[PDB]
Amino acid sequence: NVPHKSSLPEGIRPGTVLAIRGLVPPNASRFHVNLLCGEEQGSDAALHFNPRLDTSEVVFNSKEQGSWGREERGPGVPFQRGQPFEVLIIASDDGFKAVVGDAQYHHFRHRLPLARVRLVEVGGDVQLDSVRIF
Amino acid sequence: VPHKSSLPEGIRPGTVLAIRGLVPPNASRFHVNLLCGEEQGSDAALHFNPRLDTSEVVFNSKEQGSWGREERGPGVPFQRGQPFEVLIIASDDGFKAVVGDAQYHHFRHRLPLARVRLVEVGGDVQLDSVRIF
Ligand SMILES: OC[C@H]1O[C@@H](O[C@H]2[C@H](O)[C@@H](O)[C@@H](O)O[C@@H]2CO)[C@H](O)[C@@H](O)[C@H]1O
Ligand SMILES: OC[C@H]1O[C@@H](O[C@H]2[C@H](O)[C@@H](O)[C@@H](O)O[C@@H]2CO)[C@H](O)[C@@H](O)[C@H]1O
Repeated sequence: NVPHKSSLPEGIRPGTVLAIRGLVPPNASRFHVNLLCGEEQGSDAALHFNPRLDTSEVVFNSKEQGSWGREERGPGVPFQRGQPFEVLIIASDDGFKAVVGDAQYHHFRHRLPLARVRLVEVGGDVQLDSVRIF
Repeated sequence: VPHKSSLPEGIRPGTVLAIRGLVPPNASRFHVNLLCGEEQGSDAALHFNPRLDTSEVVFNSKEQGSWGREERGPGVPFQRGQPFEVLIIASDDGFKAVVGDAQYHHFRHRLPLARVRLVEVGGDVQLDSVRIF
């Protein structure tokens, strides 16, 4: 499927909202939403949001100097193979609120400063209808 | 039916008000208010007022019983008889209105955010959901 990759050249702020609408393919294994601090794929990640249909988990993490931080997991998997979805990733001063299906799903406290974010990447086993930054 | 719900801990940058519903075929106007309290005539940090009758969307505040100076969004992204989805997003700088998953208008803060303690949705509107994230 077609990944999304777009620049946020001045960072993000409390009140930035990433709105993603799409479809999980019926044979999906995993997909990801990354907020990265650079234009490279090994650059630091303020947020790695990784729904894993194969292992029935949604993992949250950060990455700094090529090392992953402590994983967090959301409660259950609010995605389903074959089904459309709406995700909001909402930046506050304290962290990211992941909203799925118009219900608060998980709160991930920041590890990296919002001002360092430079790139949003959405890829893997996912079909995207829209990716918007508000 | 109107929505009125309390925000016990207030709202902060990163608060999102998500409203989904339908503009009735005979609608005149509806409103979304971010209010400082449960009473009649409370200060309003934000009054978001789509006006089907006059083809405008008015934004304003209210302090000491007096409406402030109105701002107007670009066009009216609502239609009688049609469903809509609105996000009202609080930032450090103001409130961002998103309609139909498109950025619509930005209203810079006038009142301190920490005084907002109530959300009200009323007027000519049928609500499917009101959620605060
Ligand atoms: O932490 C995010 C990264 O996890 C990597 O996989 C982990 C896995 O979650 C864990 O349970 C254990 O098996 O170790 C693995 C490697 O640390 C993913 O490979 C990576 O893409 C991120 O999702
Ligand atoms: O500004 C929000 C309030 O406006 C009131 O309407 C005003 C009108 O927009 C203004 O031009 C004024 O001079 O006359 C009207 C009031 O008599 C609405 O009545 C009120 O509901 C708010 O929307």
